[PDB]
Amino acid sequence: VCPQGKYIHPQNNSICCTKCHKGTYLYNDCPGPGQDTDCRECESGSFTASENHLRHCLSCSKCRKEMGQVEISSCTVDRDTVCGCRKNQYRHYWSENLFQCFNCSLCLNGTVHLSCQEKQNTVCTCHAGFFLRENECVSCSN
Amino acid sequence: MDSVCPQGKYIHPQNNSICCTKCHKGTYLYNDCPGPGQDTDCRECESGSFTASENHLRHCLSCSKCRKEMGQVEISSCTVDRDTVCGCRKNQYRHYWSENLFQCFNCSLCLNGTVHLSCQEKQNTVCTCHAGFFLRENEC
Ligand SMILES: *c1cc(-c2cc3c(cc4n3C(=S)N(CCCN3CCOCC3)C4=O)s2)cc([N+](=O)[O-])c1
Repeated sequence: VCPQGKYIHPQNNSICCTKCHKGTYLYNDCPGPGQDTDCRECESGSFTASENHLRHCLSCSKCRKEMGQVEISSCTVDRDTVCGCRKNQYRHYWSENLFQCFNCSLCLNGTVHLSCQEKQNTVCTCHAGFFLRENECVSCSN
Repeated sequence: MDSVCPQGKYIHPQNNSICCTKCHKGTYLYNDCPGPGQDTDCRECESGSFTASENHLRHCLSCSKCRKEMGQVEISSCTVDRDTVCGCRKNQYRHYWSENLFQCFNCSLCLNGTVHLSCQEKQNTVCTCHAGFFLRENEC
């Protein structure tokens, strides 16, 4: 079929044009072998992520800010925005692909194991033989 | 805009206002492009070879070899538009000794107590001591 990186001409299923590039749409399909495809760039704010032959770019998506989000590199012809987590809170994907930043919990009096990190909250184990509970250090059933 | 050629094109080595589309990933520069309305010529990459992405690039890069010098296996084929990817066998956890060097290290059969965090591709198990001391550094 069209080898790597070429697609099938709709009009004539015997001609294979280059696929566009990230960032650009197809303004029109290349006229016959040998010929370039008209890839005109994305009107900001929009993108396409990849090889494609798309008649339009996909708009920028803003962050689902209900989840205490902030994006942290902007949407820009290849890149849809990346949102990620606000000044050292943590990225709880629930379920992906929504997620929220909960706040980073410092331990509820235990000894720090893992420090707070983009996939996981700080991780605790505890002071003075308390019964261990995620963050919390709760003595026992009480 | 602030640019030279636009998005998707390189400038010709020669006519410094020919621009040409870039070779796709999977494919190299067979020869640069004649003039502004014919495609650049891109041939597939040879087997056991691949290339980034947007290349105006003379050669493919050769595949990669997984380092058994750190407990790896190719977890997926190297094929033209993606490298050989490797990893640790199921399940060791993987330790990026500098993001680029990385090791295979085993999961813990729950050491010191019982299983908290199951262990996986990135990271080890985390357990908790059935004998509550209080993490001095790394023991109980
Ligand atoms: C896909 C494609 C690539 C790339 C290949 C190269 C990159 C940077 C350089 N290469 C090569 S092959 N190369 C040759 C050095 C040229 N010099 C000769 C002596 O005089 C000075 C110039 C580079 O400089 S990127 C890479 C990847 N990848 O993801 O790394 C994938």
